[PDB]
Amino acid sequence: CQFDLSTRRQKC
Amino acid sequence: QVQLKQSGPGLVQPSQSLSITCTVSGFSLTNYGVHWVRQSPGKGLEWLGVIWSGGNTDYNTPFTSRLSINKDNSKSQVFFKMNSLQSNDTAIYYCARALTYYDYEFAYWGQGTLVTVSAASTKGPSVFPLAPSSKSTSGGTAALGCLVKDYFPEPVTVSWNSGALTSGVHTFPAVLQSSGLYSLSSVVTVPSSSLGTQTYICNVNHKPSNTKVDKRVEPK
Amino acid sequence: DILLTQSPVILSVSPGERVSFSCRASQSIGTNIHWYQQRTNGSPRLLIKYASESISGIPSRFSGSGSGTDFTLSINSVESEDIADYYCQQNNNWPTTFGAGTKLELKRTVAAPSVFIFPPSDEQLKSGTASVVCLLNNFYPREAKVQWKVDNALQSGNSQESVTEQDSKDSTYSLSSTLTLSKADYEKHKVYACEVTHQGLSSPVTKSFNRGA
Ligand SMILES: *[C@@H]1O[C@H](CO)[C@@H](O)[C@H](O)[C@H]1NC(C)=O
Repeated sequence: CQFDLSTRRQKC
Repeated sequence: QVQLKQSGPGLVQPSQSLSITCTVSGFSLTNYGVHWVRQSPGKGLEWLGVIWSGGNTDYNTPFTSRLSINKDNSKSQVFFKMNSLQSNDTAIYYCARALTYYDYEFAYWGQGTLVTVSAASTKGPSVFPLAPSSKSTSGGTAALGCLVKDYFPEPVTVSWNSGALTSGVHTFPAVLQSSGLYSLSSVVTVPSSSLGTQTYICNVNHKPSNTKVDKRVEPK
Repeated sequence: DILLTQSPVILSVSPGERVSFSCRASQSIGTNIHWYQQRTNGSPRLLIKYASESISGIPSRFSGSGSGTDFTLSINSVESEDIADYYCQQNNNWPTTFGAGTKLELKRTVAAPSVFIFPPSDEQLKSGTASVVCLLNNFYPREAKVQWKVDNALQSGNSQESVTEQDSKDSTYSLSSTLTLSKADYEKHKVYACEVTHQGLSSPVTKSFNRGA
C-alpha cells in the first residue's frame, strides 16, 4: 500500500 | 482550545524553496516546542525537525542542509522553510505539538499543507452543474452535483450550501487527466420534492489559484 | 534509525469484532511507542502513548500493549467510524520514526448501487468538451463494472473512475464514471448508456439518455 495525497489514506 | 493553523497549499517549482507558516493558539511558543512532520507516497510519515521553547532547533539528518525553522513568539507563528525541492518532496506538511514541552507524542496537529513540486502552472477549475432530472430521480430521491474540471495542482475543497448541507454528500477523489490537469465531481442526494423550494449550491475553492466559485445547480 | 514494521498491510473485520494491529521494531525500544489514527482527509490523531497509556478524548475501546520489540494496538469492538489507517511511532532512539501503517476496512451486508446518469451541461459544451457522468451510489462491496455505450458502440479507454473511501456511517462506497468526448463527437451521436454490474444486482442496470430528449 502507498499513502495517497488526494485522500490522505493508504491506497492498495 | 489548542490549535495549529497552517498556511494554504500550493505549487513550488523544482529546485525552489518551500515556505509554510504555522499559527498557534491555546498555548505559548515560549512554553512548547513545535515539530514538523511530512507525509509522502514514497516515504510515508517522516519527522523533519523541531523548534524548542528557547529557540534551539533540531533537524532530521537528511534535512540539515536545506531546512530552516524560525518563529516569532509574540505573533505565535512558526516558520518552516526548505530549500531546493525536488519531485519526491511532494507531500503533506504538518506542524505539530507534543503533550509535554520536551516530548514527541503528537497530540495536536495542524490541518496539513499539500505541497506539489512541479514545473507546471497553477490553473483554476471550471465548475459545471450535474443537473438532477428523471434520469437521476428514483423513489423520491434526486441526485445532483458539480463537475470541478481542469485544475492544478491539488487540492480543491468543495462544500454544499455554505456548509449547511453535508448529509448524503460525496466528494470524489481527484483524477489526473491526460492533460496533466485534475478533475473531480461532488454529488449529493436530496428529496426530489425539495428541488422546487430549496436552492443547491456547490461552493468550490481552489486556494493555489485563489479561485472561488459558487455554482447553483438546478433541474434542467 | 529504528525500522518499524506494521502488519498486516490490510485488516478487514465485521462491526462488533475485536481487532489487533501489530507493530514490530528492529531493536528493543522499551515501551517508547505511540499510536495514531488517520481518517479520510484527516491529520493523524494520537490514540495511545507509551504502549499502553490512554489519551484524553479517545474512546475506551482503544488500548495498546507490548514491550521490547512486539507491540499491539487493539480495538475491542470495532465501529464503522474506526475505518482508517493506523500508525505506530517509536521515540526510544533519535530520530523518531513511524511505521508504514495498517489499513482497517469494515465488512457489511451487500448493498446494490443506486445509479444515476448526467448528460453534459450546455455550459461545458460551450468549451468544446463533453463530460458524461455516471454515479453508482452507496454500494458494497467495492467491486463494480461500468460499461459505456454510445449508439450501441462499446466505449473503451475514454472514461475514468473515481471511488470514495468507505463511508464512516454506513460503510458503503460510491463511484463515479466519467466519459469524455469532444463536443464534435458528442453531437454526432444520440444514445448514451451507462451499464452497471454489481454483486447486489440480479441483472445489470442500465441508465441512459438521448442527446436532447
Ligand atoms: C528523493 O530522491 C532522493 C535521491 O534523489 C532519495 O535519496 C530520497 O530518499 C527520495 N525521497 C523520497 C522518495 O521521499
